[PDB]
Amino acid sequence: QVQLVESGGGSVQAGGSLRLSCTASGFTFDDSDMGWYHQAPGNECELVSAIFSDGSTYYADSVKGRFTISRDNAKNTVYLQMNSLKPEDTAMYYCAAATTTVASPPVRHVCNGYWGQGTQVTVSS
Amino acid sequence: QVQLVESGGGSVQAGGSLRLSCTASGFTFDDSDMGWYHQAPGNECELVSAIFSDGSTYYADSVKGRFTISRDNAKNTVYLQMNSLKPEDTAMYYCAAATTTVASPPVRHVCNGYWGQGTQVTVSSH
Amino acid sequence: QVQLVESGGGSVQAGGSLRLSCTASGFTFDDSDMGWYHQAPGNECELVSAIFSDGSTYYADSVKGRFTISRDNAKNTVYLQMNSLKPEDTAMYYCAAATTTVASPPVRHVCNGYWGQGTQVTVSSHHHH
Amino acid sequence: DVSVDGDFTMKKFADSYVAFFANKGSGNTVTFTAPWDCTAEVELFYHGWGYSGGEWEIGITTPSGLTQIYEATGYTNGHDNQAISMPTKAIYSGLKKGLQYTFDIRDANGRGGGPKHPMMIVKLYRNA
Amino acid sequence: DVSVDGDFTMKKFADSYVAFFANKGSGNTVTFTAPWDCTAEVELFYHGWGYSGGEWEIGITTPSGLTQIYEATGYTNGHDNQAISMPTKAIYSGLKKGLQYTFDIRDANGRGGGPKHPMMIVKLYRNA
Amino acid sequence: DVSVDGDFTMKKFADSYVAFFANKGSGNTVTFTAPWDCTAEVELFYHGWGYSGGEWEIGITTPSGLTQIYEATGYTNGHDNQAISMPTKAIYSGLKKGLQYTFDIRDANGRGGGPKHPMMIVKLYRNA
Repeated sequence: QVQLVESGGGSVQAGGSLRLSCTASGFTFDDSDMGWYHQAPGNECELVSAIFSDGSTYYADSVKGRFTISRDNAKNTVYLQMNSLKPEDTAMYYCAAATTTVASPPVRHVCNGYWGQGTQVTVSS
Repeated sequence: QVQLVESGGGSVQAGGSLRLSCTASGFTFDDSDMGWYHQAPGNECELVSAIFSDGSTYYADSVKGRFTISRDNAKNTVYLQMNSLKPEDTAMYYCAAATTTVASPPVRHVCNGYWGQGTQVTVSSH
Repeated sequence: QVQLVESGGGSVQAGGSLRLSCTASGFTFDDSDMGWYHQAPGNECELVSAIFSDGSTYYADSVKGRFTISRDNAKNTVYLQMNSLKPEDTAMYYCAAATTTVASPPVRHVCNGYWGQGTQVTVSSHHHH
Repeated sequence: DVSVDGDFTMKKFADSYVAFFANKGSGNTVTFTAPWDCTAEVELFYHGWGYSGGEWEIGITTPSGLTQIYEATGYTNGHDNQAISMPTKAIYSGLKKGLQYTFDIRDANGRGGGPKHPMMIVKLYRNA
Repeated sequence: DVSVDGDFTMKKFADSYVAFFANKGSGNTVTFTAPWDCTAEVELFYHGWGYSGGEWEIGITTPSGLTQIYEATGYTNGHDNQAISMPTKAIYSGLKKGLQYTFDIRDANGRGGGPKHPMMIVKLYRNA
Repeated sequence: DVSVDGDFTMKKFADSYVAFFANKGSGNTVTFTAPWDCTAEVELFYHGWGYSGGEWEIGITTPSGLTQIYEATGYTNGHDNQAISMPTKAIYSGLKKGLQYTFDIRDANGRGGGPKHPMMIVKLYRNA
């Protein structure tokens, strides 16, 4: 089946850096659009950043210039290089895929562990 | 000749609803763009809403989400469903047409009874 | 070939007015963007003002509100109405064209007489006592 | 609710006024999700000949909910078994944010003889 | 003063950056009112053959007050009494709010033999 | 050093969302400076025939740093020594403010027989 695995999250102080990784299996990776969603308690599941099949990137206004999304199609992995971390970045981060072989879930499902169980990022003041 | 006839206007309180009707004759209705102009005393003749031949609609920012323009090409009629009325909606409403068979009048003429004599809408405060 | 001809420049005192003219030939004028470059000794070749095919205008911050660029497509001419002249306006003024029929030269060439030989504008200082 | 795919498209063109969609394989049809309420400008680059030479006129389909404001049909005549350029283009209003649309080639007049290098390109112009 | 037709056009595209105009019947010419100051992108989809086969080059006209910035002429050769795709396109600057403009086909070179399915589509890009 | 054309361009489109570039002489290639970060829509109007009649497919080149998102190739077959409309079009992403780009015709399939009235028109759509 489609499997997404996230690692990288942990406790850090503001100004710090974390690198989240996501390895995918069960679908043609090269053709897929990959992304990172996050959910802080009390808030909705929101797209942080996304890397499309064509190489283009999307970044949420709050993370623009601090975070960097990249992909290694050979390793079926997506990376989210999180720099200049702020306490507001504290959330559970979930990896997402947009492939035409599987049905696309509603966004709310991603932050409920539809694929991977997510990786917790905690940033102190 | 080109004839426009309006009906529907009357006295109502804010929050109320009115439905204005306009029946046209003297031109090919289906091909024409139809609209509703209004003039409160002391104000200019202004386009409230318009329904184009292709089905698309225009609504003035002040009426967006409250009013709905529709047409029944079979009945040669245009309707303005006015909901959530405000005292500012108080005006004399005139029906207008944009057909290539007749000359287009300057907007100021519409609210002087160029075609129809208009229908008065009066909205009171809560 | 592409020919640009400038006239209008001369000696004047600060506060004065000069009108530079540029007549073009060798290309479709109406479709082209026309401009005026200037070079004071020791300074680089810089765009003073430009009038685009669509009628829009550009003015350098130093000349904004003092100079007026205009064109008469019928006469293939561009005018630079220079008002409220300052001694800093002293430079050799060169006319330029941006037409896709000819190759565009590097800006530095314009103030070396790539097209026209330019028109000299000299402005003297003016103060009370 | 919005799907991950729907969200990705919507976020991709979030700060754009223009969007481009085309189908990599075949190019005869385009299926896409509107990132915002827009007007579509569908261009179908097409090459072909009519059945046993003769007349063939093509256009673009109108998906449900849309209005084909204008249509410039493509036409070819003769030159049997040789494909010649016959592009068609159409403009559509009423596209809605998050909705999926499918555009295809349609035969307006005559019969098809055979196609070559078809490419449908969708240009979306965001409504302000 | 502005006419009802002028006002309708101006209100229709009041909050738009792009506008589309074409002529329902024939499609050889387009007459419209600019909703705002703009740049026009006129596309003339055309099919035809030159007089007794041979060369025929077409373009678009330049209405008074406008500047034809660029022009991609349409051309065809031979295939007498068979219409073949020969689209032309031109870009114009200087269109003004409320003004009416008329664009037509023009013969650039050669003679016309006969047209088929012409469609002129005007795209207006609002000036900021 | 920047050319007169390059210098004009940055200022000309400083407050614009759309920009148009074409080469008035020949029309086979377009060289220009991006006034801002954008997406390019390159249209190559072309007329021609394949070497000794037969197949010929054309496209547009991809300058370094750009991504050819989509490409609608132009094709023609037969009609030796007679040029017929065969337009090609391509969409590019990754154009950067102040950078100069050059687009040319490319042979996708077959051999060229001879061109007529080529015109390349570049449309730039400003990002954000």
